Amino acid sequence: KREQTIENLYQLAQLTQQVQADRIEIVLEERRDEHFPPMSKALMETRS
DNA sequence: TTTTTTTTTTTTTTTTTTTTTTTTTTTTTTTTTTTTTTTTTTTTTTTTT
Repeated sequence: KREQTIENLYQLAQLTQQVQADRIEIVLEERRDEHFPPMSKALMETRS
């Protein structure tokens, strides 16, 4: 009588792999299109 | 006697770091109002003269 239980767990898993893909899309929107902010030639003297 | 190119003066503009002030939010704070236990007052009955 675990039919309900397991199929319902798969139904959460099925609607939630959608959430995983949604997070991946959130990344794609958030993917940088940019790099690490550069140095100012004085932070060069400071840290380098 | 003339011309060309480069190394020095100075001048202009931008970014990063570090200057101040105000507002919003959070913390300590007595007055007023509300809640509970209580010592004084009121009522009735029984017994005795």
